[PDB]
Amino acid sequence: LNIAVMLGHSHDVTERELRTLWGPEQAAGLPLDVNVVALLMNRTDPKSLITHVCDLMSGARIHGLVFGDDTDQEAVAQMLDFISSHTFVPILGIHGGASMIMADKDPTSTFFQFGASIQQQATVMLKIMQDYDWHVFSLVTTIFPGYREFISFVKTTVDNSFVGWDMQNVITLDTSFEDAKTQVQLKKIHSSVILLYCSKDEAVLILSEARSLGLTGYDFFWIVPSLVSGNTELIPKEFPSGLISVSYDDWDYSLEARVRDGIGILTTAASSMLEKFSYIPEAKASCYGQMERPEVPMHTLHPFMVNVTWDGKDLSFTEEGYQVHPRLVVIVLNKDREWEKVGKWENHTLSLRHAVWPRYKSFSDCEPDDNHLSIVTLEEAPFVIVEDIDPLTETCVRNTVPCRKFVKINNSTNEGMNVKKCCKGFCIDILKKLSRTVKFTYDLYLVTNGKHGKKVNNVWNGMIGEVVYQRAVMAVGSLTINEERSEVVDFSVPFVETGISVMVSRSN
Amino acid sequence: ISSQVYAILVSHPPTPNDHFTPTPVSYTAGFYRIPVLGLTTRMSIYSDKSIHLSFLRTVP
Amino acid sequence: NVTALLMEAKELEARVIILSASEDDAATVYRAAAMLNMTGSGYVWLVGEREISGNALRYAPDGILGLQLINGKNESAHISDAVGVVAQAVHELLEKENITDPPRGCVGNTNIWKTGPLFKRVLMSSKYADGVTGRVEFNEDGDRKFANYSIMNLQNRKLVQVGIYNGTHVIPNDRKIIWPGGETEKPRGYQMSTRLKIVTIHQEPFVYVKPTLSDGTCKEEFTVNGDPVKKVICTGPNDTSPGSPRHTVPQCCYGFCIDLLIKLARTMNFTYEVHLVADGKFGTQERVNNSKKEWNGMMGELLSGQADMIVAPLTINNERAQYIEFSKPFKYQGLTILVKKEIPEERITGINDPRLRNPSDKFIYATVKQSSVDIYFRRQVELSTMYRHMEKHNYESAAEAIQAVRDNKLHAFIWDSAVLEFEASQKCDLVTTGELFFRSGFGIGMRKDSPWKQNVSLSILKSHENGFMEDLDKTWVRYQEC
Repeated sequence: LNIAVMLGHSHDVTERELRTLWGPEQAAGLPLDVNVVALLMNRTDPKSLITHVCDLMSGARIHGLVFGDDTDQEAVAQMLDFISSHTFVPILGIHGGASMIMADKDPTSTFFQFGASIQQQATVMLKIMQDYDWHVFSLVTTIFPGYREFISFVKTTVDNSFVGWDMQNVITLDTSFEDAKTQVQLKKIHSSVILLYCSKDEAVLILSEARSLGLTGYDFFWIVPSLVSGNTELIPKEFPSGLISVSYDDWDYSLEARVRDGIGILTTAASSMLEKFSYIPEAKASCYGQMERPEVPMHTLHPFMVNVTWDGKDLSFTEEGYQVHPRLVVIVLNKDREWEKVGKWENHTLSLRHAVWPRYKSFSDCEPDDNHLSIVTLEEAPFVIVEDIDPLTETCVRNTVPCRKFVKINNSTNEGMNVKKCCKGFCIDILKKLSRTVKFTYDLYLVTNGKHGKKVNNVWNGMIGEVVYQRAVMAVGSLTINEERSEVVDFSVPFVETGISVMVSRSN
Repeated sequence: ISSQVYAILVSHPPTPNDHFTPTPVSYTAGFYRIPVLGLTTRMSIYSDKSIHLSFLRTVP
Repeated sequence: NVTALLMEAKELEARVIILSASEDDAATVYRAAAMLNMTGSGYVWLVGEREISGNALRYAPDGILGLQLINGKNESAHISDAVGVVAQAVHELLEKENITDPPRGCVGNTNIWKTGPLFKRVLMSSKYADGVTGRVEFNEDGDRKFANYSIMNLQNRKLVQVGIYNGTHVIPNDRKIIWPGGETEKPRGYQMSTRLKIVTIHQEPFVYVKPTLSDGTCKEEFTVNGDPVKKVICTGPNDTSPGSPRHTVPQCCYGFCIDLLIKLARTMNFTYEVHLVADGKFGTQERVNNSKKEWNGMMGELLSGQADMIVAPLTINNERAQYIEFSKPFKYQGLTILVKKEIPEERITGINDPRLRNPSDKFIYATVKQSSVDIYFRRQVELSTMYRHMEKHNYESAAEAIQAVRDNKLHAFIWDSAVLEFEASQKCDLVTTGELFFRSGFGIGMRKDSPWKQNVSLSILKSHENGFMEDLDKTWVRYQEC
């Protein structure tokens, strides 16, 4: 069971013994011959790659090889499959160029990447869409390989979901940067969220063109696949400050951890194969030698690759050939032209790290956000009625609006988990009607301390305390007009009349 | 590639093996994006410019 | 072994096979179809180009039709044409602004020859009609377009080519193209095979169901004018209670939909394979367990190629109407409420009554968990509290519903107007409060493909015009009063 690992020569180009010293006292049990014959990499060329692999193969009966290339030559991945095509030696790559997915491989070979498929990325995208109540979008695609699968998947998922998407027109730029139909196509976009999918240079060009059309602003949310998210330090000048794109984990999951996990996977697979029956697999005679003919009595370790666990990690490579539980983290551009990190994806949950989306400055030269009002309310009986999101299509009921609120866990603990719930009533209906005719957005929240308002020790608590402190414009709710209140904070004209009433009835 | 070619031609060997030769030459010359031409290989996977990069053939 | 596939294919209407696979698989399927006598009359067959070459050409039955490209296993012509095109493209490109050189040496330099992608882009589109293959113009996907094929038809192990396809321009040739068997016609595709089956559901005077008498026949009954009642013996299940040992024992089948079915059968001269529905539902579609929209009951069985015609109470609903072809409405009934008649109180004006608009603890009403009532309510999102109450107190059918409202377990019952009127006409214990609304004429929906939709539509229109249904109404339902 002798295997080899080719490093990246860039990040940890030192201490080959350090990699060779994995699990010193006990790595995974070391059944028979768990030994590393890892080598060093350099500038990779198909001649050099084939030469090195063929030379190593005619060595110490090599077994499954873990690849860790650092550069991004894209096509390298394909070349790797080719080797596994004509030498029955399983191989898997973890980092770098042999990380982007390739889709349909030859059914007579074994080669498993460790990246993210198109479908998983699209699913996480739609999840991040539904978790913020943005059920409207229009996507524009260039003519780039893979657009058919993307379009077909996004069309199949929308109408098989009960969320109720308002998926608008799709756009396919027949001619690139010609403005014949591209310009009018870009103009006929009345939505706010755009699911652009294209190449990096194409995306930069499209964003540069669309910036001068006003399609960017304080409310214009672009989301792009991981392909657009390329280099971690090459943010162009056409990228607006703040955009969302999922990518494979890079800040976490250090290279050593991945290498150790892969070696453990191979060792466990070999142990399971040996336990099934005692017939060790012999390496190939010589790739450089004469012709080859099929002689394997059965698939040596291909079926012994799925359904494998390792100290909690549940990597379960599918029949297509990629991991079923990728470590995907969605990232967003910061205010200092750097990639931030927000929200992981562990089992199925988004586990988002923002109860309310922060309105990000789209650009240093852009119109100020002058149409968002942070309304506030207080829980009464006939004015506002609070509820909780129902389990079925867990966004909210289609007959009300989400109102974020502050809830303290127990009494002593000040655990401020800002729960997401949706509430209806009377005043909210008028608020919706008004917002329709005055076209302003709102992220409203309930009052935290006290109820209604009172000038207690010259400081007001409740909605009055919020507005008197310039903390929240608008205080929509069952508020009574009073001279002191009018003296402190301005009011508007009334719409519903009321007053003091006496509640005494007849016993019998 | 030692003679800085511009476009390689490819054709089936005298003895048939369905795929055989177009896969290696296609991959290798697709590393450098050097367009190749097919002459007989009428099998359907090749017509997918995502697993073969650059490949133009002359039979449907 | 592919015997299962051929066996499943045998019992089907369409008579056109489009075999297209490897040569050896083609040989195996040829052996199978020879064994199963699939190569008989009315079996025009089409076969892919590879499947009539090599070892496949020794076992195929006489009669197949094959196709093949003309300039196929040739290289001189193809080499000449390719060289012409490449030279044209290079001479066109070389008059540009910034052009690099091809990367010399495949060890070391490992970058992208950008003029390579430019070259591919320009070469993609270059017409050159000066070579012996025909005009050559690559398509957008990167292949060759506008070819021409030759259609050879097998004739007693003598490949005789007829017709030519020069691109959307199939032009035939003078030859009596034999079809497998030796016939000279344009055989046939679709086939009638009038053993189409009816699946129904028991409810109302429309369907009358009881265990069959042990004498083989239910009974020999009559009617008001002493006319014997037509009956059949459906073979539906008898395990309405969950967990029972289901046996699908045949029962009595003597309702009113049977009268309509018999009239249509005498209008159309066919047979049937009647049997009830296991679960029984109007088609209240749901979602599968933790996974796409899922239908259920009678509609779910109908769409799953099981039921052929579905003549039953089939209140027209847009949820069903998305993929179905309704027939002409044979009934006109609305949605009405029913309450037990008191032995001062006011008649409730349906949902228009504000008291029925606002649910109350003393007002416990429920129609059923499975009907078009709930699916209609879901469409109109205006009274979600009443819908939630209905769902949280839902029942499973109308018999237990009327039994419960008899003992005041429930407080109301919304259903078809005719059903409630008939129930209150015989056992006049309740009343017919409320008005009619959501008036849906009962239709007869079919799959998108059916050769009887127009025929059944015209037949039911003729029956309505001549008033044949009115006589059945007089003699079957509207016959009693108290």
